[PDB]
Amino acid sequence: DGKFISAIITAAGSGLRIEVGGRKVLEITLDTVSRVKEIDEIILVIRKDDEDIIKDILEKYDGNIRYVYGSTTRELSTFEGLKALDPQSELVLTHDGVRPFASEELFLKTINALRKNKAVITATKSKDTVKIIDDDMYVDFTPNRDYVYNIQTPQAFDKKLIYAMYEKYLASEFKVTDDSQLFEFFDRDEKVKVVHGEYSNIKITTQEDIIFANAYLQR
Amino acid sequence: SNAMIDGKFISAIITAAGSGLRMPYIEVGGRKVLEITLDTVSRVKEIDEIILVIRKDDEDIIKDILEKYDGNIRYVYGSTTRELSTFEGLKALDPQSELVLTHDGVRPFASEELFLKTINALRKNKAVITATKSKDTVKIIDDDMYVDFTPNRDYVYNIQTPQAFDKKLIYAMYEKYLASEFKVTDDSQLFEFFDRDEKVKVVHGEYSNIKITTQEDIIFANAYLQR
Ligand SMILES: [Cl-]
Ligand code: NA
Repeated sequence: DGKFISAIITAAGSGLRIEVGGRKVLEITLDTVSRVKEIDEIILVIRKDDEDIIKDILEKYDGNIRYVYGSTTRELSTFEGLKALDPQSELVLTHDGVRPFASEELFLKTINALRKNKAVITATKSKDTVKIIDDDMYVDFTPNRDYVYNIQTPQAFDKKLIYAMYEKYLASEFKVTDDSQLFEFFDRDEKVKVVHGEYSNIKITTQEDIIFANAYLQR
Repeated sequence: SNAMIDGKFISAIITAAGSGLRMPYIEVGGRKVLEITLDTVSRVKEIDEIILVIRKDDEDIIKDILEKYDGNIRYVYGSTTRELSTFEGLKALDPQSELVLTHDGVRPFASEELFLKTINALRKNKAVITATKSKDTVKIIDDDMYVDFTPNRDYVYNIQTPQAFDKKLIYAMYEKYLASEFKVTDDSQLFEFFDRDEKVKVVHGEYSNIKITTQEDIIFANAYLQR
């Protein structure tokens, strides 16, 4: 396709408080995402308190990047990203700012899945055995492990689609696990495609992740 | 044994017959992983005996490790799968054994309290497993790599160990398993394969109770210990 593609990178949770390999975590993420030339614009969703750090980080980069303030939930912040998208935007990729190890290949794979799908997510087969349990803390059943996947990021969507879904989401009293669950809640015929992710594509939040992350770079 | 559980004799089977003690020795904080585990289990006085299931190649180092312990602790050789190893452990239990707890030798961080909680659940249940609510969001997907559905997140758990069972029951289930062509994810799934109406009780586990197998896990375990 020749469509305009937007990337929204969220850093509006705990924000920048984090640095691994002598680089702020968001910068590593930013580095990787800025090399994906298929992506026409990058929108950072940030905490207002980190505005100065962010402005500074963005000086290092040329090309189409800008930021907007996040909000009080994950979904409210994403929607702030969505409203900020270029009017030309036809496809949107989303990615956690605190997942710095997503390879360029993974962003590319997520994007290429948009050729024939309107919704795409990344996920990996769970290495830990899952059980579904009941409300009395007894096992209900053990799902087939070959079909149990843990989601990560990036995700990507037809921009008009997910925007309309987000608008319906905010008019509702529904709670969702992630954006792709919206296609279930709002009875969609649109199938959500899964792209195999990377086991090294971890979230870096705790103090130990940082240590682990410093070691991973060294290997 | 435990007074609240009819004074029934309790056995523990610790499996260390995977890659076993070596991977280069599996060490964390300056101590062999199996030693940290065995240290914890041997402090649980409710457990009447401890059976280690080992690789034959690790026997000499196993003996050296076991000298430090006074208790009713011994070892048998394991086999070629987790399950066949567990069965060697089950065959070696004291004739008086009425309850059996199993635990992975490479899960060194399970607290003593977690073992006690697992044992106390045997008071009213014949099967007990430890598990933790999944912090990562799970999807069930299909053969064409599309999302089938997102399970209700409050009911999605990742299992760990210990697990524990009525001894005759788990032994009988094991004989059925051996005579079958089923493959199980863990021992408690035996209850589903053989149509048991005895329910498997879930005890909240510990997020810190990780398995140590890869070089990554060791890095992670050390960062946890230095925290
Ligand atoms: Cl479905
Ligand atoms: Na049930």
